[PDB]
Amino acid sequence: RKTNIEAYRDGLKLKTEEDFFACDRQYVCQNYAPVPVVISKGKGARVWDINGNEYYDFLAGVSSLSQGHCHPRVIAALCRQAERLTLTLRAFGNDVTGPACRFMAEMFGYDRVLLMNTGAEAGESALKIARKWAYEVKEIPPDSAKVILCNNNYWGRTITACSSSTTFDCYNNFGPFTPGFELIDYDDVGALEEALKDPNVAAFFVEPIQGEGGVNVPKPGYLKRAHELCRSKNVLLIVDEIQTGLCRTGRLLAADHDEVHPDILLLGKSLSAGVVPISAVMGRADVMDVLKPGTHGSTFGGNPLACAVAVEALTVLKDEKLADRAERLGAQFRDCLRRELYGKVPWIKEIRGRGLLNAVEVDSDAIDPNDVVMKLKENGILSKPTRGRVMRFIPPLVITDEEHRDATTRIIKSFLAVEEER
Amino acid sequence: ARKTNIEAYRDGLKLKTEEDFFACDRQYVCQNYAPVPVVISKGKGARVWDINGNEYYDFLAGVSSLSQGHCHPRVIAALCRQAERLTLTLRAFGNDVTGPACRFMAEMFGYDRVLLMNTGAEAGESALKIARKWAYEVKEIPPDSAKVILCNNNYWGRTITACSSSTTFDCYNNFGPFTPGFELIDYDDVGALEEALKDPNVAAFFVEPIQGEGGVNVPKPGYLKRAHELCRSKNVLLIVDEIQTGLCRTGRLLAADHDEVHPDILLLGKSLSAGVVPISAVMGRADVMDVLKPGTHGSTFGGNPLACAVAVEALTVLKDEKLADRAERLGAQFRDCLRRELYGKVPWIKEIRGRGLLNAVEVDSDAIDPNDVVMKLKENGILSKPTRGRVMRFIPPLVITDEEHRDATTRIIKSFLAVEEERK
Ligand SMILES: C=C(CCC(=O)O)/N=C/c1c(COP(=O)(O)O)cnc(C)c1O
Ligand SMILES: C=C(CCC(=O)O)/N=C/c1c(COP(=O)(O)O)cnc(C)c1O
Repeated sequence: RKTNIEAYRDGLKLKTEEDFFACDRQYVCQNYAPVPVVISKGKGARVWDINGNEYYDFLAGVSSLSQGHCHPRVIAALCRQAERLTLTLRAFGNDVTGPACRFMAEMFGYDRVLLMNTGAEAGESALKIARKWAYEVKEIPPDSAKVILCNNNYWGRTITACSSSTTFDCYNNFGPFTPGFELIDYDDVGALEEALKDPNVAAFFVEPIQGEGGVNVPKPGYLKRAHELCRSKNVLLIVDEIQTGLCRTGRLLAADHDEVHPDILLLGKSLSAGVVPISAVMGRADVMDVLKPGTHGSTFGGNPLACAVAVEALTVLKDEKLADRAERLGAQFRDCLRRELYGKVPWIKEIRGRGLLNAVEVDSDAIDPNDVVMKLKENGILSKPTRGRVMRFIPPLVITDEEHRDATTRIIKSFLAVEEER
Repeated sequence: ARKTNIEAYRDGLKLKTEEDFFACDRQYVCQNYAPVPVVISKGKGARVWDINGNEYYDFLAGVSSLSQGHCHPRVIAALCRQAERLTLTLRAFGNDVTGPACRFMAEMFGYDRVLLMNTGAEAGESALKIARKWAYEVKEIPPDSAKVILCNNNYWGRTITACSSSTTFDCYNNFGPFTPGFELIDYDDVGALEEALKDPNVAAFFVEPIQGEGGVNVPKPGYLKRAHELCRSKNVLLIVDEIQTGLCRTGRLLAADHDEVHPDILLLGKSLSAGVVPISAVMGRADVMDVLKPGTHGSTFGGNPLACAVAVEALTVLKDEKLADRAERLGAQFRDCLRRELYGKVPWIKEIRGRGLLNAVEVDSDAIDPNDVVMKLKENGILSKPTRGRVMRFIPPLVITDEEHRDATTRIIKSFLAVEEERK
């Protein structure tokens, strides 16, 4: 029995990928670049296009699909809960939202969980919490709160996010901007210490590995050292684990690699296994409780459907031991790429990452990075770079041993064929 | 039926009573909402049930997110069917749903370009970005000088930039420093608008056809019609927020249709998904929308195929079930009856107001405790949540049947009269 999208789409008589591309240019706000594929279905680490070609998905929603496409447990949890109750608002109680927050609070070790919808909203929320806490508990002067963040950060596309970006296309022509941000180099403890001299600082807002910035892995101890500096000044450490969290780097949180318990933790993306948007902000009671009744809200935040989904998605990460999976396969991946590609392929600048969050930065003055992207696709690997030159390898963590060996060999083959063609 | 996971995790916690749940929420959930009166376990259509099997009519409906009713079978079927196939690709890859869904909405609402985001706040943020970038690039106003006019008591969400353009104390207090670039004028005041529009740095006027969270404030006839002519006169964009008013709630497809206004930029949300998953939209002509070039905006989940499949079903339900006609007809009956039976008899009613099935009864909180009205309503089978303490809201699913609406209207009228009896 055809649902409305199916019947409608049928009537458009779209046969080729080009037919779909034309439909984007005509009707879809054109804020994303052209795409090389029209995906129709996904299962685990694999997707298929409209012509039945199979690929490994090496983007995975930039770590939103860690549990794989269409994970049966998560889809069942979705459909069962959807037959019962999807939305009450937080104006009314329900039998799911609190149990879901207790589940998360225990899993991550926080007193209070705020559920929002997108990663941007989690960042907005955290900044609001840190500002209000700074005014109310730190007693900094009215409208003086500052938040330190890093160059090449990414946390979203709200105006306030654009206001704290150093990426030209993120901010250009979108001002005037929200004040109150101090930008410093990533991976630079000395710069953080200098900025922490300002007593009106509320928080330092950081990624454990910069995501959209290029899979920038900081030096050993960066985050550990930053937390001590912040504690010294009674400044909150807000750690954005939207992309790095949830087993992706080989630990439950990327912050775990430094034994850092964030003062405020952000999650999103794979919190729902890519099924529906749900994000979370977690913290100790004497920070989070500054959000009194009426001072924050969201129509869909903490809706029971997304809660049911998230509990199942997080349980899958545990049950399937996906952190161990990510540690093991990712160390193998980087070891194979280094052995077969360094030396042999001179236009590779770096192979880096943790767990299954991996990147290969190329030198865009020695090669066209897009040739690498297209060659990957020809070998069945779908992959989207960041900043042009940073190739990304972010597969679902459920990828099997056999599938990962196959994908690894396809990836190596692609880089070597580009070098041969150069 | 076999237990669900979440039923067994929760059954593991031994939560039996509504108070066990209230405690759980107090301990683990960020405490940014008021205490709740009820623990809902199931919804179907206009009805919800608490964990004790008590039935109520849902007269909040997600503040008009559940116009198609709780658990609409078509919408749930479309969700589950698409979810078995594909949920997310990002807009970094193509898929076989997002484009067709945007074409579907483009044709339904009469726009060149559709931008899909996730929440109403994100739709507002996106619209403000589009308008500013358009002002800089097309009107060539000076850098960082773009202004946006909004109205006192507006509500568009909870981002910092939304807090920065709010006149509601709890929405902004201690969340600054604030995003600049806003001019706040009285709602429902064409003269104030005309004056604000003299400033050539204005990019847009951003307005609700009926203020939602501000208290179901219905403007005077022709307000929006007059406001658009003023903005066009000045090449200023009219951004109309229909996240709460749109989608049949006021008796027309868009509340702007009461004034025959086609917004320069339209925002939808809430019932765009029948309350099933968060999806919002921003729609506009090509020469405005196309300022958002590749890399200049984005969203992980915006336009995901699951949400698109749900939205197309949700929008089709509105048409097939003639829910605008139903809202028009039942709404008019609701306001007629409440006025006939309550005005005069109940001196602490200030006003009964609305359009379609977006209705409010503002009470005098110096003369009555408005929470007594909320509790009495609940005792009589009606779940409602006020805005601004004193503004009672009646916002049922538009699928409420003729008999259900009769029964509910009776229970509502009964509750106001019982509160007045008790005052006496
Ligand atoms: C991959 C993305 C964006 C994808 C896209 O916009 O196509 N990352 C989003 C992100 C965000 C924003 O999340 P969103 O609003 O996209 O849910 C926050 N924090 C971190 C560390 C992030 O990496
Ligand atoms: C009912 C609400 C908020 C409910 C809540 O936060 O509990 N309205 C949200 C809203 C919004 C924000 O939508 P949200 O971010 O909550 O999806 C935008 N525009 C209008 C006219 C709106 O009424």
